[PDB]
Amino acid sequence: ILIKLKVKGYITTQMRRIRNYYFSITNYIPSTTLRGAILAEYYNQTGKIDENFYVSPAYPIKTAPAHYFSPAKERKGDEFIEVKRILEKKEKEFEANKPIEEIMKLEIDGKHPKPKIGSLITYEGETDKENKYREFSSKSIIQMHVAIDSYKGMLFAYEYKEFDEMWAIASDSEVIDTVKRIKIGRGKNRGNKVVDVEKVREVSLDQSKGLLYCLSPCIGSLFGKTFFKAKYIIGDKSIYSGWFTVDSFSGQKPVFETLREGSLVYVESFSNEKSLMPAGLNFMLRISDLSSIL
Amino acid sequence: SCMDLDVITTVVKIEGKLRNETLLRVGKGKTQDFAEATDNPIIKYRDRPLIPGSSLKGAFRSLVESYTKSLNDSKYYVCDLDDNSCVSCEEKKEGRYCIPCILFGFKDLASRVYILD
Amino acid sequence: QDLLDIATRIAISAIKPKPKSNKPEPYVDSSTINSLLSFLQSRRNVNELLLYIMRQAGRDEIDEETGKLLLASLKDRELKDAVNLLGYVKWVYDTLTGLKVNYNNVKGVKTFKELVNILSKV
Amino acid sequence: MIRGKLLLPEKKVVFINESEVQSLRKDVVDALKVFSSLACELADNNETKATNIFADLISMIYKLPMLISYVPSDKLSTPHEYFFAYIVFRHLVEDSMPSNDIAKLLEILEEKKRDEIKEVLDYARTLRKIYEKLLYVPADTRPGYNFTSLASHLQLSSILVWLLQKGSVDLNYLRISALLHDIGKLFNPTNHVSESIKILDEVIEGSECLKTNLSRVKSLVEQHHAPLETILNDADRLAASTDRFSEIVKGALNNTKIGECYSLCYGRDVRTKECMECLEEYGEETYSEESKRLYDVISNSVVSQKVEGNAIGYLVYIDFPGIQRFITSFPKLREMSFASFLVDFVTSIYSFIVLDQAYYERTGKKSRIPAEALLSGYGGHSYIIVRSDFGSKDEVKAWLESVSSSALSKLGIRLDVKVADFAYENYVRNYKEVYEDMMSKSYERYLIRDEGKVYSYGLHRVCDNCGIRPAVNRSDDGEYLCETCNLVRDLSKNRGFIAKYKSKYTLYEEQRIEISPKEDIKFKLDKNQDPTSYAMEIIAGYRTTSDSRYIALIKADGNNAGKIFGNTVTFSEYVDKSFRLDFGVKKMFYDTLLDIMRASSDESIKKDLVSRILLGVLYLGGDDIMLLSPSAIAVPFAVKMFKRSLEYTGFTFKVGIISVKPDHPVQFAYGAVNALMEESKIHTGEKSSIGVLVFSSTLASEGVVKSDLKNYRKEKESFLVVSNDVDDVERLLNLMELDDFGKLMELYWNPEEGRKVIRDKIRSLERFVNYADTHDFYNTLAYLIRSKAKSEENSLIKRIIDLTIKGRDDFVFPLYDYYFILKSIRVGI
Repeated sequence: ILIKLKVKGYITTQMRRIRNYYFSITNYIPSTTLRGAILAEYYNQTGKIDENFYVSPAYPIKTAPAHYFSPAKERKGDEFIEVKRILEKKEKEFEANKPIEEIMKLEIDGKHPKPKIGSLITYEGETDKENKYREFSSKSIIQMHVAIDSYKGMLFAYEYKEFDEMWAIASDSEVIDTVKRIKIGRGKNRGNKVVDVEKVREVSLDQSKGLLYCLSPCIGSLFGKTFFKAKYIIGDKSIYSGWFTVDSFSGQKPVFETLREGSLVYVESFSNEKSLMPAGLNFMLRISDLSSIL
Repeated sequence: SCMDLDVITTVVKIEGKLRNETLLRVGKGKTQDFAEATDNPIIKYRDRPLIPGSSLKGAFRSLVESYTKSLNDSKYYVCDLDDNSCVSCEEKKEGRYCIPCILFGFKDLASRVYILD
Repeated sequence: QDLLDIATRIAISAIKPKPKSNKPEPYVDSSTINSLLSFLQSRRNVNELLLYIMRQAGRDEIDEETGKLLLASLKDRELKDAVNLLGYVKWVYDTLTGLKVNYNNVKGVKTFKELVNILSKV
Repeated sequence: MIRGKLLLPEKKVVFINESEVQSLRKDVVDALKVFSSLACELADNNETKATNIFADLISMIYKLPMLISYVPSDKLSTPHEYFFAYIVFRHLVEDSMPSNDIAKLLEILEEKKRDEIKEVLDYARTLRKIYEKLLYVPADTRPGYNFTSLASHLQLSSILVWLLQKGSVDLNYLRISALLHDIGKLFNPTNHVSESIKILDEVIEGSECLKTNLSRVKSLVEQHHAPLETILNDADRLAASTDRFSEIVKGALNNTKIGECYSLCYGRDVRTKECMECLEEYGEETYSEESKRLYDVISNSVVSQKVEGNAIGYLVYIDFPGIQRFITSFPKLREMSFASFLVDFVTSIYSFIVLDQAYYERTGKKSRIPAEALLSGYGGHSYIIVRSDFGSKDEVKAWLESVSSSALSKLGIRLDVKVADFAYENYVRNYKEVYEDMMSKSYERYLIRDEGKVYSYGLHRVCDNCGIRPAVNRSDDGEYLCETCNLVRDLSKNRGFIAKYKSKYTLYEEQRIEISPKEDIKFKLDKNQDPTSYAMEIIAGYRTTSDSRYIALIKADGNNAGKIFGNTVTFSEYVDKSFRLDFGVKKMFYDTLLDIMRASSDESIKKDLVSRILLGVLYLGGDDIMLLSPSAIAVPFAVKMFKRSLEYTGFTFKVGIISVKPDHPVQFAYGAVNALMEESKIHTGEKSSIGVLVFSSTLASEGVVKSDLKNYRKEKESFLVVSNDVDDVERLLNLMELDDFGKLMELYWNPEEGRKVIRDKIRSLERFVNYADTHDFYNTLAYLIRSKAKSEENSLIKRIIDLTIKGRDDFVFPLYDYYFILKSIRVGI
């Protein structure tokens, strides 16, 4: 199921507390934060919360994290290209005994590109088989505040981010039906401008064996709980600081490093354990190209 | 020290009526500036002839300067209006003072006697 | 912008040299436009300002063509836009006088941006 | 007797004064004697140890910047000093330095601190003179072959000597012989052999201990003449032929335009006398013209020869795949400075030590990696060569990666090793192909596997995660210390910025002048206060705690360097260009310091300012420049430094300058200033660019900079040029009477009058910018023209407006730029 967020306002994101300041880190909005906001709205409306809810991280509309096979033609530019139906043209021979070092040959032409896995990329145009793309840059501001009882005693600062329409995939539930606007950010009761959630057409994506684009920061296994095994993993390491309930005591702030978002992993088998989509991770999917947003 | 405007000890207000003896002609700063009258008209506040406060202040200052120079005293002097090196009073070791500067002020010191319209 | 264009057209009309003059003086004097602005400020009435500029034109103290253009422009304007237009006219006239720009240079410039292009080049 | 050097990319030929080089020959011989005596002193009546030490010192002669810092320091503070100490004392010890620990390695390097460093630094001035001379003299006086200087050719000669050497043939003797041969070629191309013989004789007459060894070297060089059949001369000749690489190109022969000396000076045979006689025959102007023509043809000429045999050597690229997270891990200035130093050290010196140990044990303690094998290794990127005796290049890469991972498994620092074939037996590949191979063998970085762990997000709070391990360690200030940050703080407690403060820098010139920050900084602090805590304030310029003053960040980078190095004819040309860039950058910084020193004001003020500037240096050299000078002197410093950038290095520089409050976080300021520097790039690229942006009451970040530039700055009607030519800023400073350092320092040391003077100078421009903020572009321009119109003659306002308006093509006018340039100095006091 697809959702739409007509944000068009200044909101915050992952903060890096420094002394007493706060700084923007992720140019996008992480699934955990969204899920927390959407569940807080449910709690406000009713209070009965459910942990079976999963929502993909939202990204600016018509944008997507970058993967390895979507590099930038310039070593310092922001213009990205890739082949139509690349993953079908890629993969495939993964069934065959084809050397991976030969598989990841990006020298389609002279002056071969350099990729930046996990960056916000905006679709641009057709341009025959090689689709035009552009890196996404957002607007940020600084909001500093004073502390009084008439007379200053301390100081604080914040960094807000400007976003256009936002899109994300969630779980089919009445929660989104009964929730319309969600306070999002570090300061939920101070600093929000405008927020809303729009339901749109249902989305049916298939998760099965084969090369899959890990939208969320996937993790192969945790605490020995094996989720899936991958032939070859292409991406980057990430650090996860989120929330998950294990029913009984405790169940907050579990820190476990993971794969960076947009990493390419060739998984050939899964497991039937407690899926980590509600924990905001493991939102892989099979796509023909980045045009899967359509 | 003649810059005692910070501490106000006494204030006196002089209220009276000025009656011209001869044909008083207003300053008419409206030089070749007709508003609702023939030729060059005298200035007026809402069709009411008004003696400019600046004109009275200038005449009074000229009279005071003439008096001070007639005093012919070392302790009291008058400095030129265009001069920027003048000072109101000098506390050098008994000092010099400027009577017009004391009364109507200078660049270095504001006035002490306000004149209304 | 558009008011700027109107004002610069007025200014280039007013920069026409006054004939049979000992000195190469503009037809319209700075004191005249200053009086226009001051009269508009004191007398908050567009019709009275129109009468003032008409009288000044009849007094041979401002250009007949410039007076015609001013009357046409301010024929049906409010006060808030009128004062802004007069201020812009004052600005552009002062710029022309200070820069020593002759009429033959500006000639018939219609857009303020072209005028500032000329000033930047010159 | 005429020799001229071809410069690039300006394509200018400069001839070398023969008197100057003939005068410096005496200093060269004196330095050689000094180094021989020092090697004898260190060897303690030993021959092998003395041989190794003398070889290392002679290599240091040809590589001064990589072994001697821009400003010599009696305290080990730069990676170059550590590298020099290591290459010196590695032969002194009979036991290998343990590379498994980095803290112990640094402790050992600090312990190996003797007066040898001071003795070398005493003659470092003459060493710098000789290095400059070698950098400014072409390797081959033949026109068209003069585009490569002597330093690059000499380094390639030493590299080829170490590589092509094989069998029981002595290598240290061969190295010294080749280096002396090249020095003789410098001093006398016609009789380089005889000049080398004279040099050897003078050195032997100098050194008392090394008598039999050097006599044997001289006899081997002499008796084994070039026409005579001998292994040493064969190896040396083949190495030189591979180094030149240009004689295998028939373009110069087919290009017979002049047709007078191509038959005699050029051909199979070489005679320097014929070339010199021809040079007068046609004259240098014509010589320079024909050299330019030949170089253009060669650059337009493409050849492809591949030796079917193996590759005798490999080039190893060491870089950091991801520095943003590591840099952002440090919020304080001292921690960030130590982190930058540690990153550079790990990239260059640690890798060199690991490879040196591997090679030394590979042979069985027989040979050792020459000190000159380290080409790059400042700023993070490092090019290191290896001999094709370790075996598989991928095997070497895996070994280095495993060693690095074992050493830095806790610092979060992982090095990406890139190895490509360096040269063949009868062919050395150009830099473009090598870089192509490097970039091709880059997918291997992107392959990773799954690992489960816990690392505290930044260094804050006590998370829960997996509870088997203990929580985040408590801190002396409370709870703000992660284990990795705790270890880095422990490492930096002894060495780092505090070491720089407790040092004594000396400027060796016509009058040696020393700088002691412990005695030069005027920051009155109680003995119970910690200078490292107030390091940012000290660099800012707080003369007392009750002081308000901004601090500026200066970051510089070359323009279009990657493609420039891609379009390089030969590897020697690339090495020469890199050496020229680095040495010119250091020369510019040193000359700016000298200009500050000569200010005709009180010596205390200039000493304090120089001390603060030196302390506010993160890393300088090559394409990476970082500076934290005080705001009151920053912009004029940058202008004076980069006015002659093309003259010194020949590379245009994009420079971004910001000015944040001392309490501002350092990593985010670094990111923002990097973004500003990248944005302030001249599209033409023929001129340097300086961007100034003051953060008065707003924090700085890369995103904020991007948003502000996208909002206010534009390409049609803008007041924020950002990409500002240096000469424009120079003219602005001259108009404001701020170019002179004496006036700047007079304003700086006395804020009582300084604030008033700068406010008087800046009030009119501030009013103009205010009205700019009031209305739109057209209205602002109208008001600017009005202000210009109503300005009396010989006033400053008319001059400022004319400078702003005139010379601007589009409706783009530097007004915010000039305002911020003035505001930097305004807030500096």
